Amino acid sequence: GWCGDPGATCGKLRLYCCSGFCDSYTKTCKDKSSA
Repeated sequence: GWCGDPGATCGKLRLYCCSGFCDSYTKTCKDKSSA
């Protein structure tokens, strides 16, 4: 079970985000901030 690291393209490519947040503004995997 592999995970996608920050800086990878999310959307049309395989692998999911470790935190569960994919940015559609640049089509990449990003980390979410807690308030």
